[PDB]
Amino acid sequence: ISPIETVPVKLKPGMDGPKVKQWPLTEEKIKALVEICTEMEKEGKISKIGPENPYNTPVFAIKKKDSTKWRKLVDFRELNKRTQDFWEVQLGIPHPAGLKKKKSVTVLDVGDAYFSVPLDEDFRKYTAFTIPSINNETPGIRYQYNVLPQGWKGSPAIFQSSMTKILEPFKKQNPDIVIYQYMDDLYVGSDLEIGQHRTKIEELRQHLLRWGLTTPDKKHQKEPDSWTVNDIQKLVGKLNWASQIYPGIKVRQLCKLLRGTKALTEVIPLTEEAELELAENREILKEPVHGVYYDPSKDLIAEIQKQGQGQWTYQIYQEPFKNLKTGKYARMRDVKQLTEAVQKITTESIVIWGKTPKFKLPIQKETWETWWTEYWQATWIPEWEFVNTPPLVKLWYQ
Amino acid sequence: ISPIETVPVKLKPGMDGPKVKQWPLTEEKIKALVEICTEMEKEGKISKIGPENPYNTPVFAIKKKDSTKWRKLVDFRELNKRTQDFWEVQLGIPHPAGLKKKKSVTVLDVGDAYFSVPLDEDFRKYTAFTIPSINNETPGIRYQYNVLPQGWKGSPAIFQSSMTKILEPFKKQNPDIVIYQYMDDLYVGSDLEIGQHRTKIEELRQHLLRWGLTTPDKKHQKEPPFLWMGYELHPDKWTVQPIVLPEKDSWTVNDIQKLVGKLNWASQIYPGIKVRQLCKLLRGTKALTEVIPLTEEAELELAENREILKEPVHGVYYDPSKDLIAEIQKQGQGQWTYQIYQEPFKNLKTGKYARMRGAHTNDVKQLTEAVQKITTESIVIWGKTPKFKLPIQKETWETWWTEYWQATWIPEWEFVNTPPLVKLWYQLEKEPIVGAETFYVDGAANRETKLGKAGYVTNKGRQKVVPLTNTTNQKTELQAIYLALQDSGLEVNIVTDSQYALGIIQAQPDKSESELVNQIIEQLIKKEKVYLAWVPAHKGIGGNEQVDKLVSAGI
Ligand SMILES: Cc1ccnc2c1NC(=O)c1cccnc1N2C1CC1
Repeated sequence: ISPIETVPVKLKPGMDGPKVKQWPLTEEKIKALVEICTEMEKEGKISKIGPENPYNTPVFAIKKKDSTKWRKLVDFRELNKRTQDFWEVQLGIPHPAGLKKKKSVTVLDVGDAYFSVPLDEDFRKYTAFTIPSINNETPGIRYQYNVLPQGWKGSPAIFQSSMTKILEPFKKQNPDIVIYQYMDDLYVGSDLEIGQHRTKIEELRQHLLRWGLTTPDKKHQKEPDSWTVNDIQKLVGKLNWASQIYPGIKVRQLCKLLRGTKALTEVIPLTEEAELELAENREILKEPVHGVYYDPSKDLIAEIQKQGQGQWTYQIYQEPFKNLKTGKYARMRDVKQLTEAVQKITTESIVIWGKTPKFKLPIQKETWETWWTEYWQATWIPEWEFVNTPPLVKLWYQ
Repeated sequence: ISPIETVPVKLKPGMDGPKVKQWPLTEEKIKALVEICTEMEKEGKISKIGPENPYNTPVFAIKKKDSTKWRKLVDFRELNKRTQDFWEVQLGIPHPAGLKKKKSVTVLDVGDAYFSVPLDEDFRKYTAFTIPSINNETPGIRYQYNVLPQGWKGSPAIFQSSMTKILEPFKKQNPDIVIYQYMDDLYVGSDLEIGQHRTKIEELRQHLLRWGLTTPDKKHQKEPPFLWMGYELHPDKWTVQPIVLPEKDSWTVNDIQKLVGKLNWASQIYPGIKVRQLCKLLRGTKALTEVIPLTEEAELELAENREILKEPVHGVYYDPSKDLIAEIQKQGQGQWTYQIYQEPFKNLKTGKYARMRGAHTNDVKQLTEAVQKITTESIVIWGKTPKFKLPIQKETWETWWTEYWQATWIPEWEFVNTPPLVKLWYQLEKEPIVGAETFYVDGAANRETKLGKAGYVTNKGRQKVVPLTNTTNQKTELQAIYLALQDSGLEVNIVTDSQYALGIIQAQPDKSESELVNQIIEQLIKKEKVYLAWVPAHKGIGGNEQVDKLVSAGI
């Protein structure tokens, strides 16, 4: 028996519950989903069947780590827009601008807590959803959540008081270690404690279990000559173009070099306004030279990952040719490659900005909807968009 | 009535019960809408007089077609609108292609059902209507329902739902005789010796009848090869039925729209049907009655389709599980098609894939586009992706994803000797050929004056210009490449000031959709080594400033 012990969750003026879809899951994928949900229903509260409420929320069944069992990854993306973004004002868990500065960060899936511990009242009806049936032969019936849904940002907003007190005994015994709760996950980060963090983390993975049942099941240790003419079609062309994400900085007296015609001959290699501009530009290209590049916690963080070969270059920027961070993930031998990058980026946007970015993926809309859910482990869901036909590299890098 | 469990129904927040009145069809109306409304109780009490305090709704009697008695009608649209987003919608079509095979199935229809199941009580008050009582000075006869009313979306959602509650104990007391429902229609089927099937239908019809739902039949009443949504089906196989009647020209867009309709439905199993040219011309036609002139080829798409439409194309083994589920894309109808199958002859599902998408997304790239329709399709029809029998093979495929500017992933695919289509028609040398006559490209044209200019200028002091009138710069820059090719042999390196122009060539397209591009391709297929390269739109680049000049002045 709990019994009564809620928190008044509500939606922004002029809103209704999501009425999304549910992607037609592979059968085996539903078979499990159907299992995860039955134990959940008998595991009480966590779920109970609905029948006269329209709201629905995408639901996927997946596995995580080296895999053995499965797990539901429920896509509360519109309920967020619909509740959290609104109920993002107070309840809100603010973001520590040092978590990155604290160079070593282990993250713990402390989210199981959200379950039976606390709950929804009067609003359970919006966390509805459905588990399918191959070819819709049966009206694959729908459940309703009766506890905090391990998914929406609306939960930790609710669970920050319980979570705060629980983490209190540690925040002192082990003073300033920056702990950041984001959404079912904790970025306990710390200074380069000589490989150590292995310790304190398991220390906390344990403190959680002692002083509560909050469980980050396992230590979770994510512990971190020929200067051909054509060569200038290249050199210039991109050079001319790099400085665009810059002011009108010189390239031209290096430029003009190719006058007249004749493209397989070498130009110079050795000149004033050439070497003393190739280089002049050369020294100009180093990350920190920037300018009025600023985050405006008010304009969405757009991102554009560019497929490189075995490698993949990515670029998080807030508004046009003004990147706020532009690095490259890369693992040789690919849809399941983007998969690993789109995650790497968000898990990094977070540590850095308390919010995931909106992805512009170089993939066919639907070759993703079919298996992003293959090697997709993380519990949050970056909001993506399929931007194709196409990007422009042939440099950008070197 | 029905002893079943009522579903709570609240009126969209803020709103209220319908205030819609009407004005009589005299004796014709009332009289019909009474000798019946009186049976809304005394012959199965389906409503109760309760005339003053509630709201209202539209009474109206119709009935005519193929029968003998004046039917009532009240598909109340206001009530209909003061609650409606409310339920989760009936929404799905099981594709026969996957319905596994039962030995014997049956479709017991159900009696007036959406009226047997009950309707709340803290609601009904808004399902009232007034029948003027007596003649002209008709006092006012007012009812209100007690069951699902006809034409009120609560009905289908609640109904679909009340009946699968009822069909559960049964559907538990004897698995394996699993069933399906779509409106007054239960397509019950199992693999039982006809005999016992005969009685286990009685049980289903009996368990029904003790929950209202008095299933009208004589233990399976219905012509054995039922009419699904099209899909004339049978545990044997399935198909589609009447498919045509196109008299002769006066062919308006209204018609053509339906013909690609009739043809597409048919795609299901009839092999190689292929609507490109019959909806091709179907463009603009902003008006139905626009008797669009057909064309030369449309006649072939109707033609070649015509003959295809025999009957040596019907059904599948249904899902018959344990068999690989091969799916080969015998692609090449001057477009792309596929058939999902299980074993040897008889197919499982036939579906095309015309690609109304791209500046000639190649064979390789159109093929891939097609694997994720089959893959997406399969995943929904049988809950899995197919083995693929593909007319392509490594190399071609291999290198393209490996080097295509975007991402993609494909299930087990295996190749088969047939009409290749392996579009490795022309590839481009990445390093500017030396001992080659590099041509400088530039074309131009004015916005107002349609004055275009087909440029080019090589290192061998060569040059030429062919004028063009009625183009746009993004056209002159391609003729500006056609020439360069057309005026050279074997090698050839082209330098342009167009990202677009190359994007076409580089994407290495195919198929005539813009004749410049159509020929700028054929040249390539046969020109030992080539190498497009970009140079910043003018800005005085070497070789580009020069040609720039040629094509500029003349505007
Ligand atoms: C139209 C329809 C939709 C869904 N399932 C079925 C049917 N009807 C059949 O007649 C049918 C035919 C073949 C196999 N299953 C069938 N059945 C299944 C129930 C035995």
